[PDB]
Amino acid sequence: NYPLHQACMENEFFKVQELLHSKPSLLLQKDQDGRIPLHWSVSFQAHEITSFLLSKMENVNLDDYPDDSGWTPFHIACSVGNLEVVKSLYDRPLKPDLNKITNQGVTCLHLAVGKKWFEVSQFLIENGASVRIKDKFNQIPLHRAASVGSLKLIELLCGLGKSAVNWQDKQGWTPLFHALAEGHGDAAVLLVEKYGAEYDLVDNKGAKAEDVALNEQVKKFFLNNVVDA
Repeated sequence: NYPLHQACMENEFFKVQELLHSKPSLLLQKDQDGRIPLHWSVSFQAHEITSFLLSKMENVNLDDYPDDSGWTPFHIACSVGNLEVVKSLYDRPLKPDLNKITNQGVTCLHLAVGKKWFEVSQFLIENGASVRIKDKFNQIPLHRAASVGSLKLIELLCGLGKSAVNWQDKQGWTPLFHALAEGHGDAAVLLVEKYGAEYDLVDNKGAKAEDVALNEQVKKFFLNNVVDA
C-alpha cells in the first residue's frame, strides 16, 4: 500500500533507495494520514534516511506539507526532541516558519516545552520563535512548562523569552494555577518570586490558585514561601 512510508518507519535505508529508484513519484506521496515519507523518517528518528530524503527535496518548503492534523515534519521533529534532526530541518535555504501552528493552534515551542525538551526549546527561542502565541485553549508555552513543573523551562521562557506571566487560559487559569494543581510547589514559588506572577487572581469558578493546589502540603509550602506584594 505505502511501501516508502513503511520503509521509513522500519528504518530500512537500502529499501528506501530501491523504491525511490523504481518509483520516484513516491517521494511526496501522502498517507491515509496525509503524511509524506519525511514525516515518518523524522518521527522514527531515521537520521540517515531523513538526510537522503532532504537531498531530493531541495526546493520543497516543509510548511507546505501539514498532516491531516496540521503537523509538518518540523512539528514532529520538535515533538520528538532530537536536536540534531531539528537543526537538520532548519539549516536549509528554505526555512520553516517557526510560528506556524497546527490545527489545534499549538506551535513547535508548545510541543517541545510540554515534552520538556530544553535544548530544542532554546534553539527555537534563539532563532525567533514567539513565546506568546496562544493555542485553542488560550494557553502559551509557559502554561505547559508550569504544568510539567520544569524550573529550567520556566526560567528559559520568562528570562530569555520575556514571556508574559499572568495570561489566563479559557478556564481562567494562569500558569501558576497549573503548577499548583499538578503539585509543583517550587515551580509555583519561582513564578511568583522571580517573575512577578500574581496569586490573587480568580478562576472562572472563583477559585484562587492556592485553592486548586494538589495537597495541603503543597499549599502550605507555597503560602510559606511567597511574599505579599
